[PDB]
Amino acid sequence: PLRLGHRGAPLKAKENTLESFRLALEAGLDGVELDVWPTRDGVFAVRHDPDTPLGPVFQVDYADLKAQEPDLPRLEEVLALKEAFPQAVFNVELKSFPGLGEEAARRLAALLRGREGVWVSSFDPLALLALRKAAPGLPLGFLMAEDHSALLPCLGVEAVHPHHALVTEEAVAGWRKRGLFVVAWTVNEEGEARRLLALGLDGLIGDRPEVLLPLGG
Amino acid sequence: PLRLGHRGAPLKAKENTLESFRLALEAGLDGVELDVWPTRDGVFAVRHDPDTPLGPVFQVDYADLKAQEPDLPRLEEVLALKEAFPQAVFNVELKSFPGLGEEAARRLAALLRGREGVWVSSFDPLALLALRKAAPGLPLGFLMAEDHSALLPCLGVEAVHPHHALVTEEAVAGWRKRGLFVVAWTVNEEGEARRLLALGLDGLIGDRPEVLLPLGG
Repeated sequence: PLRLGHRGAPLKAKENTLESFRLALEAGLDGVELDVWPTRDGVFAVRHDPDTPLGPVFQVDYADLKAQEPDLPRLEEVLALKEAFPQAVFNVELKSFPGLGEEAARRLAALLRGREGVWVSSFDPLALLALRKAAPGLPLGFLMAEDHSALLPCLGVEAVHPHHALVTEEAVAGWRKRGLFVVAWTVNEEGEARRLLALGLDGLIGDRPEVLLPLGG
Repeated sequence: PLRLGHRGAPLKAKENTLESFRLALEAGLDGVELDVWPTRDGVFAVRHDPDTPLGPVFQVDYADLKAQEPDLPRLEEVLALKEAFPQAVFNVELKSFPGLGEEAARRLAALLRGREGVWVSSFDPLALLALRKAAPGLPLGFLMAEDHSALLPCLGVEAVHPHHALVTEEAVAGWRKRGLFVVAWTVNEEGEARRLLALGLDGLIGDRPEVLLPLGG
């Protein structure tokens, strides 16, 4: 299964920073998950929190956020790591300012046109619908904090990204019936990691590379 | 078709206030639409904006919001108007702090248990799924700002509430095929109101009672 670094390797370097992503890949992980929010000027800032010292991300220009936060990456810079790690995959989680999700989705779709080794996930069903319409060939995943599997038949997604607590033998059987790729999060314990892999999951997103590395055989 | 006052009669009294709702009903409208956000202490405050002088609604207790905003109603007070207008219906729009929608939905479901003359609408598919699971007998509507009809087959809703700009003969034909109740918003012009009714819509939510009153024959 895919061993993915949550925001890179968050315990080795600050989460969602270029250094973190690089360290996660140097550790031997198959890829990384990264959080993005659109800035006022349409740049996808790589960070988890939508609130900044200058206000919400969508109300601030990237250059201003960068002056305030010098280590704040923009999406293209993280994806550029594929040059050093050609086999690495990137899971971009598009974070919606619900109601602003569709517009952000259309902007992200255009940016990722024809890009390989990347798939986008989101907790926002509306953003996923917009993404699929704007970029039919872009792989997508539906993030779920609670079991909202009922929406899967209406979403154009190749994967489901359930919180690990939602992963049970019966839930997995349901996702398999639909031929979905299952990636759990956020797995930082060996015990839980082995419970999930025993169920046949296709990927795990976690904060500790050491826990994920030995998984898969 | 149902003639519904958007936030009451917003041009006769301040929107989303008891006076506004009362005036809308006294004008002869069939019902009213009201916006609600959950407070820190689980009260459903009736107001459209989530930001207040004291911070976002979910981070402030109702009593504090009320001291700051004396005319701010709580859901039960608006629904209480059914005592004076026994035939009036109430469309409660549950506004989600996306990610907090499911919890708010479960709280609202419990509050509206067995209540008649009320249906809940929301732009949040996740909130609607939670509402339907928590209160199987509560009528629901899916609000759409963009055409997200693809989700209807996976939602447990009796109505679809499309922005009037999404209402076309073909879109309506699709909603009818699914036996859905169609309520458009926000209609404040006679021309648009008549275009929509000519398509056979079941309800209209608008800011002007005078425009809605003559509709239906």
